Amino acid sequence: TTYKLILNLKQAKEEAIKELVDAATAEKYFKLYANAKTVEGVWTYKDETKTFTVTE
Repeated sequence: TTYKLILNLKQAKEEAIKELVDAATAEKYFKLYANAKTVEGVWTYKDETKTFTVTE
């Protein structure tokens, strides 16, 4: 399923979309992205269509 992730920094809005199979793996990829691309703060997941929200 298509996984969506959006990061909201203090001065850098970054958002993208990545397809995966499950959330466990998504969390692996999605988290690795938010942790590498930007910072990893709060984590709000959406059960509407596999969406990940993290800001710091």
